[PDB]
Amino acid sequence: VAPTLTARLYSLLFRRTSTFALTIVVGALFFERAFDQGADAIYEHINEGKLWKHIKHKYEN
Amino acid sequence: VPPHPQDLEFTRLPNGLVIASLENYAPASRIGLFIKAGSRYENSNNLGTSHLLRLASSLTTKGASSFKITRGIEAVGGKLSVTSTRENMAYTVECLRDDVDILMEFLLNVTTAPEFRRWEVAALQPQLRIDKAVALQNPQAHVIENLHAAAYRNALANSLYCPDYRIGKVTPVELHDYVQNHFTSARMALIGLGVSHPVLKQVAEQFLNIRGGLGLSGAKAKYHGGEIREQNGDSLVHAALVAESAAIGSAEANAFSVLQHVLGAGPHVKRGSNATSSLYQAVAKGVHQPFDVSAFNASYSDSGLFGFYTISQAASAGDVIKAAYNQVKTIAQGNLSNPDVQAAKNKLKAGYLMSVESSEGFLDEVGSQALAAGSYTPPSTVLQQIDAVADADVINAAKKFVSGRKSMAASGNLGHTPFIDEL
Amino acid sequence: VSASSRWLEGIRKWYYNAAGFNKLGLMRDDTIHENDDVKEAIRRLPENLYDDRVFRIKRALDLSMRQQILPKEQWTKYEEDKSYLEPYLKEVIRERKEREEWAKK
Amino acid sequence: MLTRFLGPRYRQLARNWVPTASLWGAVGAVGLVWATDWRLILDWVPYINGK
Amino acid sequence: TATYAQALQSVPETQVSQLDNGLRVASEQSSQPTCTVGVWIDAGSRYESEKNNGAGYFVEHLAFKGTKNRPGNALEKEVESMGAHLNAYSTREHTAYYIKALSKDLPKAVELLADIVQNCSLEDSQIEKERDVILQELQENDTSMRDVVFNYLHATAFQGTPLAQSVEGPSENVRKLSRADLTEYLSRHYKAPRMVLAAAGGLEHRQLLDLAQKHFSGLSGTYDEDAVPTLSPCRFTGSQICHREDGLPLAHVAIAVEGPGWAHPDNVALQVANAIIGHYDCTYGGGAHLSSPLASIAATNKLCQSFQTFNICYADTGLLGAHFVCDHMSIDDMMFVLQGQWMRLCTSATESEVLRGKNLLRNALVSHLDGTTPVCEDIGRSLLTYGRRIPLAEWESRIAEVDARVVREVCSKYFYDQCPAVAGFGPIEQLPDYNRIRSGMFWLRF
Repeated sequence: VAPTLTARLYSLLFRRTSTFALTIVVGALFFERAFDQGADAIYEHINEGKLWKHIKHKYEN
Repeated sequence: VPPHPQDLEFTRLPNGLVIASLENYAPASRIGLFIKAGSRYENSNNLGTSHLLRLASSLTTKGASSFKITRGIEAVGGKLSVTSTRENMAYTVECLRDDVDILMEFLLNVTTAPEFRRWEVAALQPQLRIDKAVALQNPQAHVIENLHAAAYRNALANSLYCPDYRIGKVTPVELHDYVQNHFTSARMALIGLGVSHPVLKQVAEQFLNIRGGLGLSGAKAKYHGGEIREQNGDSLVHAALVAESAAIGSAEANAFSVLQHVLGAGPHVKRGSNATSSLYQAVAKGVHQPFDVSAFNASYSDSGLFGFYTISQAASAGDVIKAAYNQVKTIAQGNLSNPDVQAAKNKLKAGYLMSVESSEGFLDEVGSQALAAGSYTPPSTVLQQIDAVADADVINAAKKFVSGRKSMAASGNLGHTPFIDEL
Repeated sequence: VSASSRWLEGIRKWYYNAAGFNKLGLMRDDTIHENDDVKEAIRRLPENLYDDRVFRIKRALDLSMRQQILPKEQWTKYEEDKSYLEPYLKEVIRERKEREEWAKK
Repeated sequence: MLTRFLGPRYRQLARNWVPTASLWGAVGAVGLVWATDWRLILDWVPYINGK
Repeated sequence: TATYAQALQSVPETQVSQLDNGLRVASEQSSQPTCTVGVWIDAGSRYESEKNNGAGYFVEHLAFKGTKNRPGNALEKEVESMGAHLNAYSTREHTAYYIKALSKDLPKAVELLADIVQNCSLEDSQIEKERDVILQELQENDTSMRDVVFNYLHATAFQGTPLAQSVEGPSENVRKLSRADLTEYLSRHYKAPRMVLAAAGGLEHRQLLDLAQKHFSGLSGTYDEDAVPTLSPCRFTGSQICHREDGLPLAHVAIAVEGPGWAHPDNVALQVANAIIGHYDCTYGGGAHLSSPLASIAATNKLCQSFQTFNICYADTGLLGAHFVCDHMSIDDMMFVLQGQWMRLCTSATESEVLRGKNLLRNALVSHLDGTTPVCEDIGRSLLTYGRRIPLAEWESRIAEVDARVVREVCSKYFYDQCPAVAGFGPIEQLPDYNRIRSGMFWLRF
């Protein structure tokens, strides 16, 4: 589980250059979400009220 | 508790073709077509033709192309191979028993349908160069080649390997003519292991009814004697020294066979002093460095060569040779114990029985028996003939070597190699 | 035996004269596209046929360069036209098709 | 002129390279899906519809 | 006539018996007038240590040079004078002394082998003599490029382990190794549970036992109890050894991935795949038209002088690959083609070629077991390595099972995306960088 998992990864996903490429491509989609989420949210938190995304509620409709 | 064995079945067709089979109930089958077409049948206008011929055994035939022979055989894990001596070619084929049909057809196509196409033949001539090159890297190959070149004037003088001057020069006509002249019925023997004699006979009566080259196993080899010397720098001098012996078959030839074992052939015991080898022991008594001696014994249809083959350092060459030759001379003078002669007999007999143990070996015996004798001659009766050798005949064998016009071949740094002349 | 197969022959002799490789001393087998099958059959040609072939082509490319043609006398008569390559070419394709069937199993 | 390529061996060898060729279109499309942000397809994918 | 199937059944039961000892005593009766008898010891050089090493070889060298009962010269005298052939070899795992003799001589044949394998009179005189001889062998063995490269491939693949050792050992051991060292190895390793009396030819099993009991009476009789150890498993590295020498006219490369070793069912299937790749030699008849795509391209493009596939087995491990020999500008192309072969077979082995390999293997097998000596060696070895003799029919069964899938599977398991061991010798400028070799061990397309 904590040792024999790089193993489990390798058998199922990394041996075949297809499933390798499939993993990097399937893996990249999920990464692009999680990064443009997290990092935008990191960038939010470092301004907190400098940006029109926070001001929004002021001038209504 | 195995099968009570089948016997060999042996048949002479009226055209003089010979068929022998054995049904060993083996998973594999061996088939040989043994032809009287060895190198002695080349003349001075077509030297090498039988060596190209030796190599040409997977060139296109009439209804089996080159590609098919290779793929057809390889597809069944078959082998096809062709072995020449100075007297015979031996086209032998091997596979699993269910596959004799495909292999036999290939075999007969090679020996009776060779097309010899210009361009295939031309493509092959570089291979005599490679083939010669590989073989001629045992110093012995050269020696025994020169030894024969020096002994005979004719026929057995010819080399198993193509002269360099003929490489690129042997023709499709010369090939064609060689097959026509030599691969006829009177000259062939079809031997089969793990096949049945009815089938062999059918194959033979159908496909191997060929005749109209020549009759005679016969230019008749004229022994002449002489010496050929080849300066090497190889640091070890190989040398063979030899007189005319006895033609294979004859009673005298078994005298020599036994004398070979008195003086001593190969080793029996891994890294042994060869306590039983007279030649080795006589040479050792004089000589304190690396050497080898063995009694040499070749025997052909219409002659043979006997003597011994030395390997020494360049400076000891003579000392070795003179030690070796004396030791023979000493048997000619009559110094030979009956238990010595007995020992050599058990050595020979066991060596024979040993030699025919495997299919490759047995088939070869039977093939050559067929061509030299026109018979099969069982172990029981070979050993009988061996036993039949008198102590005196062996002395006389050795007498004959000592007194007979000699032949020598040696190669190395020859500065202390003797000259016949000087022995 | 036949009026009509002498006509297919007359059509053939027409097209032959019409093609007009003859006009430059060429033979039909000089004119063949060199592919691998063809290339090998040229390899397989005996010395003389090869040497004759190279000369025909050499003479023709020379004429073709100088935009000329032979004397009508010296053209290649349809009947006199030997398919010297045909048997070689056929044997090559024959050998190739074998290799091709073997490659299938 | 492709008659050559029709025999037992060829069908074995195609049948060999089939799971691979299957996955290579999986790679190629999903890459095109991701690289164009194909909208039409990606709405189906949980997590990834970020709207 | 007999089918080949039928023909396999006809081959007799290898009869096995155990002595009150450990010593197994085994025989195949045939109607031969002639036999091979001898002793397969489970001594080798996997079994030795760094200080020990090259002992068994020094023993082999001593083994025929005279016993307590038959002093120095005289064993030779007896063997020779009865027209028999005495012989020996040692491997990294196996030592074998055997006699080819007349069948009527199986009595004194056994009598001798017994005297040899126990009562070796290791006379000081001789151990001294032998050391110069064994050194000379080392000097001449240095000239066989093939012998070298396989020693290097062993030296690098097994890198750390006793299996990395040569059978002869290093120069220094040969010169320092004492009689004490030798008898210690002898008394450790030449015990009855670790040796088989094997015979093939013209004999009843009953006589073979009678003679086993007579002359192998009390070997491990009261013995055994103290400090017999089992073999350690041997770590495979995968790794490279390049010994570059442009003074030599051709390059030897030998490449290998890790084998499963003696016991494993996978050996059969690997041997098939091997058979398909096969071997080449520049003296091979008819070149372009060879079945094997390696051997074909090799011959057409003059890409080498020789190759050979192999699968060497040891206990629980082994070396599976190929070795070749070529010109300095062939080393790359030869490497490419061999590697691309392995991969083709890993990924896309067709049905047809596998039947060829299967036949090639059957033909090898039957043909290999030809006459007393091979069959005897196979009796002796087999009992060491399988604990049985495996009957020819069983091999046919094991062969027949294999097809294209069984190939692509068992090849991919051993070959695909695996670190090889490389050994290289002679003019080896163009031997592919190790990374690039290891890149060759998988296809990107797959």
